[PDB]
Amino acid sequence: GEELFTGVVPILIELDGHVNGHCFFVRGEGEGDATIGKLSLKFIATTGKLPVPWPTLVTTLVQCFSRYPDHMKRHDFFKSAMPEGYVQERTIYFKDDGTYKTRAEVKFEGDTLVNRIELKGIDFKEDGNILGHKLEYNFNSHKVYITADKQNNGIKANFTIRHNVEDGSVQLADHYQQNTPIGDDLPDDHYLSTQTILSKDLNEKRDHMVLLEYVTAAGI
Amino acid sequence: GEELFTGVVPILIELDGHVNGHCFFVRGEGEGDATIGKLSLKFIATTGKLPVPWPTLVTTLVQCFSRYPDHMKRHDFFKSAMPEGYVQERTIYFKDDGTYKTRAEVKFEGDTLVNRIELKGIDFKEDGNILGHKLEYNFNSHKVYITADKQNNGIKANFTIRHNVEDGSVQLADHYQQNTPIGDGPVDLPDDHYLSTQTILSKDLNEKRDHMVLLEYVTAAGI
Ligand SMILES: [Cu+2]
Repeated sequence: GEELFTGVVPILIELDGHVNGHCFFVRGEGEGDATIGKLSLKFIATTGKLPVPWPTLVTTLVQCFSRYPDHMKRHDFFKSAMPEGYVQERTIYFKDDGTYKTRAEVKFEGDTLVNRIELKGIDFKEDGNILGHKLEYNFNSHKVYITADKQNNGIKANFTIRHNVEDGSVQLADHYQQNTPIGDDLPDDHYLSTQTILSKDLNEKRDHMVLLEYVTAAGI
Repeated sequence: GEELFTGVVPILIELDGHVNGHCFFVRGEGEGDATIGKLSLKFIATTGKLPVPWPTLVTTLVQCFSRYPDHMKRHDFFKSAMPEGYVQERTIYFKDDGTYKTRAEVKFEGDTLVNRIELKGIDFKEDGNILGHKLEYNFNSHKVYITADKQNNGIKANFTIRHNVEDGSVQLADHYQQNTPIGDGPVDLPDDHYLSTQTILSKDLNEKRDHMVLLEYVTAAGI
């Protein structure tokens, strides 16, 4: 499993999104390097202007690329669910606002690691921070708290994303997560420490997101 | 199973459609009466103007509501799955044109019978009859040939839809179908028969969204 992440691996991400009657498709390409815990990705909305802000889709759009330092390798479930992969499901509750529900399969298809997702968004207020496009084009650092789910031969994860709002206020987004292996390890409690920059290609006419991200595992 | 169709039952239909990079959502509501084999439905495209003609979605958008006459009740698989429901999968090949692949779950959610579908459309020619919106706003009668698929505890079905085209020609659409029960309970596996179908497509004159009003009569025969 780990053997497949020694060095740079090409990435493909695909998202099916349906939110309050509005539909979108997002394709992402780039590279991941799990030895340094770095992702470099460009995402394009093939269906035109997104009906939701790009930052709300960051956590949905490969943890497999988190850097697990040598003393924590035995706690890296994401790797070793390779090459068959794992199913990542989440419910994301936006405080005072609407909810995303997601399902995804992360796996190898040849040399490329692929993340295919379906996203359903419900009960979002018109003129809220999400449908109103009131979220700043940035992202903050978080701790992703991971625990083992022995009964589903996998893991649960809990976190709160902090979305900055043009207002000066903050939009919270409580993430509840589950991962189960597709094919035939289970960690003690730890967390992933995350950092992310969102930018734009200045020559790109389509609605898009350039993303650089660093993630490393800690807490043992 | 059959017990649940004695009266008028409210219907909900939902379609996820992805065709040649386009994407759309269709919500449908109305009523079905299986005693007379009648559907009355209104469909709305919540995502704007559909990238494909409404008639191409008709077969994808509740055969449990077919009328099975008393002498054929033991051959009605669709109702015997219920209320737990069945999975309806199809491949639809359009002659000289691109194909749909569909998957759907038909089941009860409370009193409402619900049909939730995913549709993938591939290899459709731009300025063909489908992407070019060249199909007349109507629908024809067909025979849906049903056979038993004992090995999947369900049924296969085959038929060809005839879509009239504005030029006077016809666009054929070969349907290949499979149904399997969602539940573990027993179901009726039928001897070969067919469903006879008739359908009218109309518009609500007060509806500004892209939509389809549909009235349909279907009865089972051929024993
Ligand atoms: Cu979709």
